[PDB]
Amino acid sequence: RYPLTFGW
Amino acid sequence: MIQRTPKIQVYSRHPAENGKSNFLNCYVSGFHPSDIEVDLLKNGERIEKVEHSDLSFSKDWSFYLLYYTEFTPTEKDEYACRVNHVTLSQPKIVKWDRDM
Amino acid sequence: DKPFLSAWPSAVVPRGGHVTLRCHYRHRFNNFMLYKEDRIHIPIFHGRIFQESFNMSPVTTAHAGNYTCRGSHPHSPTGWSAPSNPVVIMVTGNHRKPSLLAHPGPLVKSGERVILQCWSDIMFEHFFLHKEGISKDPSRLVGQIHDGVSKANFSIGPMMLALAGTYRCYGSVTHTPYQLSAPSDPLDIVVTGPYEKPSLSAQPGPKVQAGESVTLSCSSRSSYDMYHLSREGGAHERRLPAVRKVNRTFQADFPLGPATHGGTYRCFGSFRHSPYEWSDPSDPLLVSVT
Amino acid sequence: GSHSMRYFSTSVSRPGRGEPRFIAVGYVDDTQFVRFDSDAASQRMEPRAPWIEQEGPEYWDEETGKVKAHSQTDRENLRIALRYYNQSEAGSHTLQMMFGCDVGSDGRFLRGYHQYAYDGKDYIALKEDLRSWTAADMAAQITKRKWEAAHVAEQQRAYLEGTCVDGLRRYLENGKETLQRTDPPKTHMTHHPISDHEATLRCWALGFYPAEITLTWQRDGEDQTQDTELVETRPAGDGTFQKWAAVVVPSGEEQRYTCHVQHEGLPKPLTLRWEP
Ligand SMILES: *[C@@H]1O[C@H](CO)[C@@H](O)[C@H](O)[C@H]1NC(C)=O
Ligand SMILES: *[C@@H]1O[C@H](CO)[C@@H](O)[C@H](O)[C@H]1NC(C)=O
Ligand SMILES: *[C@@H]1O[C@H](CO)[C@@H](O)[C@H](O)[C@H]1NC(C)=O
Repeated sequence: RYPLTFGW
Repeated sequence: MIQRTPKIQVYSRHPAENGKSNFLNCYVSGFHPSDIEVDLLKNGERIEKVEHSDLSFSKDWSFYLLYYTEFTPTEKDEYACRVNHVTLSQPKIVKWDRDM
Repeated sequence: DKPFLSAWPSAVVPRGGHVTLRCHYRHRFNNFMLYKEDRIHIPIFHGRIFQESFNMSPVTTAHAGNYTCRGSHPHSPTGWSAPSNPVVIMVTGNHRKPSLLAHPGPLVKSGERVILQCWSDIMFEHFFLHKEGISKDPSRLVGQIHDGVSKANFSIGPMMLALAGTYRCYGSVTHTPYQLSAPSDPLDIVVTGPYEKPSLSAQPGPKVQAGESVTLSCSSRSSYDMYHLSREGGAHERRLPAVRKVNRTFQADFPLGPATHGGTYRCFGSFRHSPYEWSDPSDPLLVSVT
Repeated sequence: GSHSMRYFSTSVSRPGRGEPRFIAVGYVDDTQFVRFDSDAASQRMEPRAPWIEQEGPEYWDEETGKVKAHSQTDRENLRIALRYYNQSEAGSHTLQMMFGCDVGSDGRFLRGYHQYAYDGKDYIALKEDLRSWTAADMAAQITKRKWEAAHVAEQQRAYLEGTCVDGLRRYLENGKETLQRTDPPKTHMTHHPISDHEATLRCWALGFYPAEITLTWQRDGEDQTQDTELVETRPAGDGTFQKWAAVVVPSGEEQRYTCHVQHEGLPKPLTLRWEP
């Protein structure tokens, strides 16, 4: 399952 | 900027046996950045019918790619892989040594 | 196969400015010809081949158009490539600027929506909304006519960082669609969250007498680089750099001067090099004036 | 016994050569099972292994949503990195993300990973407790300060312990016959004369899964680990792997050297001797 991603 | 030149391996999927079908592989790895041009050659001519794996990388972040095509080896048909990268001034040609 | 057409530094260019079209094909910005889409299959400029780039400077209204390029392909059946991706050159500064305002406001919770309305007493056929700095073509809407004003509602959302920034909008009359108005006054759109809220306090405190001056202090345990103070309903927006205090709390002290009257205030934390994403709002604080 | 799931994603800027490109790929052990290509026509997470082709549309709908979200987040991240490093908008740059998990054959969590690189060197990484970040330079500590204020580690730790190790368990069951099989390496040896006093013994391992394998040469029973040449394990193309190791031997001393092959598919390690 593909994760959440967050901004730098 | 980090720039790694590709390691080149060209080889057959199965033990090469002349007149019987096989796949010719060219495995480029350990390079950065990711933009790269790989060609498989039969007697120095760019072979059509070439597929490649999806771009991935190893734990050191360097990329790797498999380029492959279906071929039938013969006694003096001579195969090679031609690779170009930002770290190479001219394309690098590694020949397929059947008998390595 | 097919070249990549690009405009530098942007396809939305003011009249008198400069823009450069480059047609990257076969690992080079090699020689190419250009095609506007009214004449798809014969090149503009009577077949002119461009050596490197096409620098249009200064930009005129004649440069406005929808372009495709073909790159030179010597060892090929026909001497040239397939058409490239299209690029629309939009020349601004040809009409009076319209108005741009956000509904309900320019501060948008993450994941929510906001309406950007452009209107004008000039009767435009199309309105264009454009965020500054991005090379995606501006969004076009048809201008609705209502009691002598042309207007259009742009829906922005659900809110993400890639959508925050400075927006301007433009108008075009019916027969020069690539000739755009002067840009409206810019409108900053800010996404709030999900960074933890700062705390907002007043010194001496929230009740002040008329003529007396109070200061508001924003504070957080998280290392915000700036703080933004917003009066509710007002356009009174300021920003102050955060300061590390004696514990590692980060703080900024906003003075308000002599209190003519006071409203409610909220404060947001923002980080360095990312000015359009703020923290969640502080708890509201009402300043009463006697 | 142990098993792992990993997602590798690459975002590349290329000003004047194309729009930013995002490629993501999913692996269970040494077997790829999904891919996403921002420049492909599909615009969807695609199956790349037979055992996951049978997930429901809601699976593909949901994975596509979050991988497209990732592909758009990391393309804004390229723009932010230019500001962090005061870099020209004209150069091309790379952003890499690695994420995944390990489980033992007991079935539950051993380790999770969530790390980033910028232009091929470490940027930020979630450390082993899944509660804090390691920032490689001053730019990544801005990202760390942001991610602390947003309570990101808490969310990624929950995903890791939950959705991720239990998706891994489902994949291991759905494809255990291919993922939990072990094909042993077929072996042989070649002999090449370098010189009048010099010879190259090469030992081959072909057709094995998984990719982990040990090739050791021994002369009269102790290792020559700095004298043997080892090549990188390469994919055969059919899901198996190949590798070889080579010694440079004084001519007439082939008798001395033995090659030793260990692999999970082998009941016992192989020790192989050369003859003309
Ligand atoms: C530009 O031309 C292409 C075809 O050449 C067309 O598909 C596209 O819609 C045009 N763009 C505008 C803004 O008219
Ligand atoms: C556009 O947005 C405004 C403000 O939210 C609203 O009053 C109006 O009904 C919307 N629609 C039109 C067609 O103006
Ligand atoms: C930390 O110290 C500062 C001194 O500048 C003080 O204003 C603040 O109240 C302290 N932190 C808390 C949580 O009170």
